[PDB]
Amino acid sequence: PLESQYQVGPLLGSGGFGSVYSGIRVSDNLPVAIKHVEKDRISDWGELPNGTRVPMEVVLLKKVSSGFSGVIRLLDWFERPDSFVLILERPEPVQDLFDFITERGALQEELARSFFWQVLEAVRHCHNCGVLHRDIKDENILIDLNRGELKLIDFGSGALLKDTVYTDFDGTRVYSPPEWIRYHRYHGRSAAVWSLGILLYDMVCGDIPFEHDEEIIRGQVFFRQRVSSECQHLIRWCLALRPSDRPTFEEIQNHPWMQDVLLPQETAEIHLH
Ligand SMILES: Nc1ncc(-c2ccc3n[nH]c(-c4cnc5ccccc5c4)c3c2)s1
Repeated sequence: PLESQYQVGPLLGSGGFGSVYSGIRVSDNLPVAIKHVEKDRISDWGELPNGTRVPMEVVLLKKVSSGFSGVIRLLDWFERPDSFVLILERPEPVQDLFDFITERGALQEELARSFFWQVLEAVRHCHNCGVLHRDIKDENILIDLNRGELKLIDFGSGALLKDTVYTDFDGTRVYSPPEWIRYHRYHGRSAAVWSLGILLYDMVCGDIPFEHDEEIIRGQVFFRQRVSSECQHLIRWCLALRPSDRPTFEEIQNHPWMQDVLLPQETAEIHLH
């Protein structure tokens, strides 16, 4: 079933997310990525319309799979005796945002604006479709270098979006908000906005702002690179200590620092080609 349809290539990487291989769809040569997840490592299960018991990750990906290219598309999946296999699209050439920032150091504001805008559009898309990622960070964002388009990956820490409190969290700690650190409680939207502030700081400073719990709780942001005041203000706003003081997605995208964003294609021509 999986054997003849996909020709398997090298290992792209592995972690809490599982093991992901480069691959090619045999019928039409399409570039793909092939992700294996062991059943024993999955603590979070869900259910399709079908009533079939799958990993929540699969539920979340199917709910967001549509014309929109800001989220990695699930092309197919398969169950095996001890694992699930996911076939995802693979842009070529591609690089993850963590590697891209490591190579360049801090990004120019114009490039950070375009990237961040695209992450925002993509997270809004997820929220629209009832999905909360819960692990927004540079390693979970791929750059299609030709088109200048970003894609969210790794929905393995995600959840159905809801308006009531969350008391579980298995995403990345240094991107998690102070209310989680202190009370093991958070709400979806406001926690997401906090991770987005961490991500934006990361883009423009070349590194995340907080390491330890106490830095997160104190929430004092020091800028290690030259960053415009508008951007500093947006960042500080997203990282407000009280959840209710954080901006909505609308307020972020109406922020003065976010005006006049480049198109993705313009972004590739100026900064990636
Ligand atoms: N940790 C991960 N979970 C899913 C991942 C994933 C999913 C779909 C992908 N399409 N293309 C890639 C990918 C990612 N990183 C690369 C790094 C170098 C070269 C090619 C790459 C392709 C995907 C990775 S990575």
